[PDB]
Amino acid sequence: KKVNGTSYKKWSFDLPEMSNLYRLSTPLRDEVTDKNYYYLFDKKSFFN
Amino acid sequence: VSTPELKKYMDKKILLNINGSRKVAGILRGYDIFLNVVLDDAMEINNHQLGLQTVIRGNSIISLEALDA
Amino acid sequence: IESAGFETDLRLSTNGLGMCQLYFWHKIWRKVPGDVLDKDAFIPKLKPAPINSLSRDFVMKTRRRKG
Amino acid sequence: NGIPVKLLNEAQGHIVSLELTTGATYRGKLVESEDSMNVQLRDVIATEPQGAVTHMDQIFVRGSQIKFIVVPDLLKNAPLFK
RNA sequence: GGAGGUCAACAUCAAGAACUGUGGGCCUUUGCCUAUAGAACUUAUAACGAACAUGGUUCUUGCCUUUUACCAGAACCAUCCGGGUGUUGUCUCCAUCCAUAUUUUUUGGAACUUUUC
RNA sequence: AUAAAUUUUUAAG
Ligand SMILES: [Mg+2]
Ligand SMILES: [Mg+2]
Repeated sequence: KKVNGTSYKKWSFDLPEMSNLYRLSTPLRDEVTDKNYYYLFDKKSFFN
Repeated sequence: VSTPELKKYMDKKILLNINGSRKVAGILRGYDIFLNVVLDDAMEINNHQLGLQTVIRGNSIISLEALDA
Repeated sequence: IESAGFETDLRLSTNGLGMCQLYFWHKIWRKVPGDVLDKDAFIPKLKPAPINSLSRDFVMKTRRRKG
Repeated sequence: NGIPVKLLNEAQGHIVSLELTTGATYRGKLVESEDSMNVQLRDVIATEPQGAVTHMDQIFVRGSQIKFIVVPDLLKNAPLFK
């Protein structure tokens, strides 16, 4: 269930796992929860 | 279940074509879900009026063709 | 005339939280605090003019654009 | 609910033909129909069982006394049935 | 016959918002119009890669004795580390729809007799 | 009532 096989592509998980992984990764997580935070920092504002 | 939409015909004179090749006339005053008709009276079609107001049973009505537009 | 930059001022200053909309319906109007005809009005020259005369400014400008 | 009823409802607007128990065919724009086939029609001609025809404005008919209703053949196409 | 493989080969992946086949009509195959069937993968804050390098030519600069090596922008092109889907082959592990009768439907107002044709 | 930050080295002649 959890993975394709030994060729090891196309991972699939369940909710509780992703809960724990989501918990452990907090120091590297992006942490910004909304698009509107980027206002003049998106790409098109940099090109412009 | 649903009400017969005769609110267009309210307070207008109607030819109530009724059972047994008979007729009635008169201005429409009311009705119900069984299509009984309450109407202010007129003649039976030469011609002769009976009553001041009249009530026609639902089953008896063949048609109620509007005299007024 | 004061709203030239308003929206972005707001939307940045709050760090993206917030919003603004500017709309014109009631067609209200208002006096500009200056006195339209005065010789002594202060022309700031690259500064926003002082409120004592903004009208002598606006008129002395529009008349220069028109003719 | 009855699919014939649905069909009748759909036919609203269109020129339906309509015979009764008496055998008095009508043909007109179907104004309104109900679950009980309580039809109203506009601009309606009215044939007698013997032969003679009579024009009339806004006929109402009670489905009890209706025999059969002819609807236009465009409704055959769509999209009530499936 | 099923599951797989850090296996292979051959297709296809940047466009009129776009694919292919087929039926019918006109011109004379192309092409236009009309009818019909199926469309995997990739695309709208646009793209196969939720990532990110280098090279060539041509201009503009920057360092500034000259050339490699360079400074940072543009245009046109390429190379390179990777990827998806489809078909086939091969290899490994296993198996031979209401429930009920009193005005709109199904508890009927049906029948008998007579004339014309 | 300001928060604005360029570089940087080797060979040959
Ligand atoms: Mg030399
Ligand atoms: Mg020398």
